[PDB]
This record gives sequence, structure tokens and C-alpha cells, in this order.
Amino acid sequence: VLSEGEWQLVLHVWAKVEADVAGHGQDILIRLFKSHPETLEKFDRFKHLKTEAEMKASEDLKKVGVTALTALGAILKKKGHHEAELKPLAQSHATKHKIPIKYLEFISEAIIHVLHSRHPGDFGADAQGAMNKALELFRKDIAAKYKELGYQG
Ligand code: HEM
Repeated sequence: VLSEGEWQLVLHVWAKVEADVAGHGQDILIRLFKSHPETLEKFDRFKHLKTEAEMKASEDLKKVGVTALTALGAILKKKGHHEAELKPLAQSHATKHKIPIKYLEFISEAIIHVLHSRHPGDFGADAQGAMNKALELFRKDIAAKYKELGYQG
């Protein structure tokens, strides 16, 4: 789907993320909740976290962010060959915790924002475009897996 060069840009910036997955995850979740406050309602264990510092101090929130970025990293490393990784992720999102595709767009925006804020020299326009294509592919294929399970996303 993406060119080999586009995948290399995605995986180059992802290696920078892996220097501090927890901190990237916290900043991504905080940015998501600030930009799109409806998304915080999907996390009932976080409703008492009122400030950014409270969110950064919550080991629970940090672990949730690492779980999500670890799954995304493994998917991105498959360079589009990711059916076996998306099926269980679609199930985790489409049953009891219905996560709309729009919310995956919102977190994709937060991912782009945080990667650029932390790694501008490794995440210029071509790298941003490549990451956007990779996340668009992720969301398109998740949406198809949602539908197979009976969830229209
Ligand atoms: C890059 C995007 C995302 C990835 C890769 C991701 C990944 C994951 C993974 C791996 C799990 C663990 C499932 C399990 O262990 O069975 C999970 C659970 C969950 N995700 Fe996501 N997630 C993403 C985005 C979101 C968003 C945007 C929301 C809500 C706005 C969300 C809400 C949840 C909830 C509610 C759960 C289960 C309960 C919990 O962890 O508190 N996820 N996600």
C-alpha cells in the first residue's frame, strides 16, 4: 500500500517513540482528551483525573497508553501485513467498549501532534504524510474488521 520509502519514514520516527513509550502515550492521551473531550468518557477509571499533572502521575493511564502504542507499533512494523494483529484489536474495541472510527481519527491526530512536538527534525512533511497514510490504512482495515464482527464503527 505505502511505498517502501514511506514505511521507512514511519518506522524511523517510531524508533524515536520507543525511547520513551510511556511519556509519548501520556502526552497522546492527554492531547486526545483535551482536544476531543467526549473521548474521555470511554475510560471510566480516569474520570477523577482532572489535571494534566494528575493524568501524568496515573500509572493506570500510563499503562493504558503503553498498551495502545505497543499494539500500534507492532502493527506499523508489519508494513500493511497486519490482519492477524487487527482482528483481536478490532474485537477489543468493538464489543463491550465500542470505539468509533472517528475516535481513532482523533487519536491519530494526537499521535501526529505529539510526534511533531517531540521530534520535529525526524518528522517533517514527508514523514507526516507517510504516518498519516499508515494510520489511514490502519483505520480503514480496522473498520472492515469491525463490520465483520457486526459493528458499524
Ligand atoms: C492507535 C489507536 C489505539 C490502539 C492501537 C489501541 C489499542 C488497544 C489495546 C491493545 C487494547 C487492549 C485490549 C485487550 O487487552 O484485549 C485496548 C483497549 C481499550 N481501548 Fe484502545 N487503542 C487505541 C485507541 C483507543 C481510543 C481512541 C479509545 C477511546 C477513545 C480506546 C479505548 C479503549 C478501551 C476503553 C479499551 C478497553 C478498556 C481499557 O483499556 O480501559 N482505544 N486498546
